[PDB]
Amino acid sequence: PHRYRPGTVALREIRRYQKSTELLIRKLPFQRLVREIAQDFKTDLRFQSSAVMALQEACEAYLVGLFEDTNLCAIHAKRVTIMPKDIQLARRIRGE
Amino acid sequence: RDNIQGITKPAIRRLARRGGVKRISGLIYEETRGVLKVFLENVIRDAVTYTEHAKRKTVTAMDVVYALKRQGRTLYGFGG
Amino acid sequence: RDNIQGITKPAIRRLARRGGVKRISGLIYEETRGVLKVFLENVIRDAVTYTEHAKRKTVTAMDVVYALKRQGRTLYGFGG
Amino acid sequence: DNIQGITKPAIRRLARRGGVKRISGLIYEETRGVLKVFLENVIRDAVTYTEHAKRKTVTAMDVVYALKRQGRTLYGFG
Amino acid sequence: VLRDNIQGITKPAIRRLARRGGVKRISGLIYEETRGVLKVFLENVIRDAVTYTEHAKRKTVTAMDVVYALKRQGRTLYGFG
Amino acid sequence: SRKESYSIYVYKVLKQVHPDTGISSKAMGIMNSFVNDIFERIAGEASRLAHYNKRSTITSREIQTAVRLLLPGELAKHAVSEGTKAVTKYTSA
Amino acid sequence: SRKESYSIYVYKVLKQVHPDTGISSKAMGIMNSFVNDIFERIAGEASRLAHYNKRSTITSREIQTAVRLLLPGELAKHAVSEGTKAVTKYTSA
Amino acid sequence: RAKAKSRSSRAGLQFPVGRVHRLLRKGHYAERVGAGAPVYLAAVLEYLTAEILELAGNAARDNKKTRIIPRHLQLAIRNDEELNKLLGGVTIAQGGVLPNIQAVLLPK
Amino acid sequence: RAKAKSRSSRAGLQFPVGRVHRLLRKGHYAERVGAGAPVYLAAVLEYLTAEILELAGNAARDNKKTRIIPRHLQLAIRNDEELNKLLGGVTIAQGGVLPNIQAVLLPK
Repeated sequence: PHRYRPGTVALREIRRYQKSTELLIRKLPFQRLVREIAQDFKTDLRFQSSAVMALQEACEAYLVGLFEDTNLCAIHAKRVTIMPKDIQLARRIRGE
Repeated sequence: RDNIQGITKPAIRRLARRGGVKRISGLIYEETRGVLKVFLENVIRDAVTYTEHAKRKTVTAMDVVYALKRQGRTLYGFGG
Repeated sequence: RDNIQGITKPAIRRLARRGGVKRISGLIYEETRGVLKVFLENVIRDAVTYTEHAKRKTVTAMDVVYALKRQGRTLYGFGG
Repeated sequence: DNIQGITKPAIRRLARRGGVKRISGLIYEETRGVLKVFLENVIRDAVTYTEHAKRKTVTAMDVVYALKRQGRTLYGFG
Repeated sequence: VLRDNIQGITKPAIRRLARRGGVKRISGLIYEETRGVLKVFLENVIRDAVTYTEHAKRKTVTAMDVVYALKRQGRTLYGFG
Repeated sequence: SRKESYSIYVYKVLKQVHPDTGISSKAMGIMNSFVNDIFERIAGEASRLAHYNKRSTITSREIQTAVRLLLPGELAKHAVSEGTKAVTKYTSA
Repeated sequence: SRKESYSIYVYKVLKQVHPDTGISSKAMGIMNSFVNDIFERIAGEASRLAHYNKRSTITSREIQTAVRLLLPGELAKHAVSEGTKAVTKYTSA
Repeated sequence: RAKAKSRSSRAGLQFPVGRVHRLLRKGHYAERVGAGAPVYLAAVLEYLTAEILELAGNAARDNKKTRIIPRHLQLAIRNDEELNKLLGGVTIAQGGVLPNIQAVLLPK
Repeated sequence: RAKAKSRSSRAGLQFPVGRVHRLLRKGHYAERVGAGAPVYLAAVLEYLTAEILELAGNAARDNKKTRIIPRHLQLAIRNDEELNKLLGGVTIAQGGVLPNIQAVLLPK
């Protein structure tokens, strides 16, 4: 059967997800995680349907931006694979 | 609890693909989970503080908008 | 619709024969159809504009005469 | 015989503005004839307008109208 | 008018600043990049300082105008009141 | 004696689109003749439409039809929109 | 209760810039938030500028200076002209 | 009593002069507000609003659509070198990212 | 006798509505002229003038100039597909031609 060489599909996916607009995190797992973390500060809290969506949009934007910055640091070392030290360097330089 | 495991590997791959990353090392997942957890913790502490000041019991979208606004990032589309 | 196919190949051949063309390549037909469509569209748009100004619903020969007259070609024998 | 006053270099420069890369040696006499024919039709009209007004001085407006009648409206000379 | 004074930021001073930062070895091209960066940095601060000065209708630039200009970018400087 | 040209109004508009730029007398002459050209075309077409319908007056309907005929498809939509806005504001003033 | 918004004004502007185009509800909510954002930034800077000069009243000079300080060069260059023209016409009325 | 006429009509603006004046008094930004401040601020907001809508509409027309959606606002803001400076710190829901790939990653 | 105010102000236009009205009556286009014809025509002429000046002013900055000259108008007209269709037959003095060379003429 026909088989694509390594990386052809990665580029196709890159184009697909750069052209799309939908959310990428599963709604239920995120909602359960939010309800779990909030329990340490105050018990029996309640959340409106739009608050979880606002938190999801902010978190997704933050991670996308951090990955964009990490990609520059990876190319600078003449590597292609991103590694934890690259994230650590980007975060240190950003002053987080 | 195990709820942190709900952010499966494919979701992280999709996020990395949107950022243009072509090849990803297998250790990036635990670091990404650690980075996300502290951000969520930071935002929720402020949101819950605003909720508690108002004597409410339900957390509304305005409290999240103000938390993000204090951290220095503005969100358009949910209110305010 | 398929009505553009109603200008069959023989009609194009007879028209080309009137102009003195002795030999015609097989690709000229689609170009001729495309060329005709834009002219008809241009004349009809003006005709319909004149008809609409008069509040009429039927398009008369005078509106076509005036459209051609504006494009710079005058037709003798139908009125005016 | 002042037609010789349109010198060859001027013709080459005009062909250059138009993007002509190479010019054959016979283009000059044809261009001279074409220019003379173009000028005659405009001058006859200009003179006609001048005479109708009973003026003796040819004016820019007369040339402006003469060009407009042939469809070559010229902007810039009032 | 001074036609040119930015040449007056000398190579030794730049080396000393890199030394305070812990830089051990410096490439020969760093000097012109550093001059360009410093000039770009100074233009942005001066434009605001002058803007406050003009708003106050004063003719003398004052330390406070620079303090407020720096504060707007988030670089509050302590020591000059 | 007293001449007549639109250079003043072209200047007022110029100071609204670009308040920091000026215009030379050579460009002003071309802009002055361009307006007289379009004015003559529109009045001409409006008069022909009015005569064919056997009407004694020229109204906004004639101007609109002429504008739709002379100006290309995209300019007509915008021009007609602001023309109707102007007429509406005047009639409601 | 009744909630105020600029939605009708945003729609009037859109109809003036593109009469044939429409706008979805999400875009209306975004524009309605963006307007309040810029409003708070300009009013904030005008407030700081008032105290440093011991003045008790906010005037057009404070707005002009705040606009020149916040917006980049070309945007400020045009906006200042818009405001000057608006105030001049209002006072002339 | 003369027939009332809105201040917006006098200035020729569309935005509400009264609402901006009310907001300026209620925000406690200062104890006194001059009459010219709201007209100027309304004019600036109207200019900026139309400046953004125009770019959005041109993008929408290129996309062959008739209704403006958040995607068109994102593409409009991120392609202008001056708007991107004023709105660098704002995130738009459902805006996505601009297509971009590093040349080193493309195949030989 | 109330204080007079110009019609151009009421419509919100810069061109002279009175002068256009006079020119229509003196042109013998028809024996009667309605009230709305001049306001509409003036608005159209103002629109077309503003579009031409805007494009010429943008072309001027690309040459670091501060004053408009005929060359910039020619470059603005021959570069727009709509204006070029309306002005296909008009000749502008001192305008020159647009730079263009057929690919067949360039070096091998």
